[PDB]
Amino acid sequence: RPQPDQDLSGIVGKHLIYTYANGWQYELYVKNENTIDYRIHSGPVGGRWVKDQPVVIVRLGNGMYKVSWTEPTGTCVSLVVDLAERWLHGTIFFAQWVSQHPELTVVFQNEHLDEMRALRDEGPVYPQVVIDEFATITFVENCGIDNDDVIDCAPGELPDGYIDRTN
Amino acid sequence: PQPDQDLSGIVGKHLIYTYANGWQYELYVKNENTIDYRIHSGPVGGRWVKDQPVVIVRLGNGMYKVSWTEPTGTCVSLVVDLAERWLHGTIFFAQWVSQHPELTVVFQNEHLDEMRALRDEGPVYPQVVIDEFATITFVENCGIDNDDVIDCAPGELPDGYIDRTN
Repeated sequence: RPQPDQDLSGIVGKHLIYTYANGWQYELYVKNENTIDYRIHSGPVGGRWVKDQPVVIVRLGNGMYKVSWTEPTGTCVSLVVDLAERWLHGTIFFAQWVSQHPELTVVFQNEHLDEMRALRDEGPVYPQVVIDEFATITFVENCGIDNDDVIDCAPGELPDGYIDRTN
Repeated sequence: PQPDQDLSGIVGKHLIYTYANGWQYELYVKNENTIDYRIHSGPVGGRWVKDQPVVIVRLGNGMYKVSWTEPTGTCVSLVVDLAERWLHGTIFFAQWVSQHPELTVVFQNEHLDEMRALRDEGPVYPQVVIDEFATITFVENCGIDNDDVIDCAPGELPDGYIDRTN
């Protein structure tokens, strides 16, 4: 009864666009074994985007990966990504203050890390608000490792049909 | 093409598992959205919980995700593979739990207010994150809403209970 092989070559370099069952459109790029960039297009935190988010990735089975991390806002995330079947499951544990004021996290976070930690330390943190939703993966491409051009602007500054592309 | 969300393959399941760091945990899926659990070893060995609200989804054949938050502020997301007898755990705990794990070693149901006081006191940040694979050493079906599966402290169990295999 072996635990699955931990080769991550099937996930690193992957760039995906996905729509949660509640309509929220998210974007992910797996920069390397332990780093992602992401960009949020709609829902309460549409406009939020992040580079060089440290992440822990494990392989669950064929084309199936788990991606988990914590954010400077205090938010915790664990994703299950099925590339083969083109779906994803997201658990987002956000702090109470992020639930109350999602607008305050709508930034290029890399230019505002101190502000995020100030809002986090101010709270309130508890109780945490939990989102569990399935998403459809509408788009997948391979952009290779450590490519800083994949996610390099606010979602508002992209062409209008960028988020709507399919394969 | 998202997977069918029939949870009958996970509800009623009772499992004992050992993380790669040797920590022995025990889980009972009481119903679609509730677990009891009992921790036997590692920093919070002695801790046990009844009627933990939980969100469960089916990922594939014999593969389930179980996620919840605790009155301590701890967040948990498990991937359970019953077919291949392994489990992957992500545990996000507050700085104060990392510093004083002994303070969470209780029958939590009799100490909910104390846990929330310790949580609101902090410190909270940075969070400490555990990602570990576990081997599932034992599985049985105990059916739905069975309050007898996990009804005492791990210290009060028969000596061979956590060592059984199948």
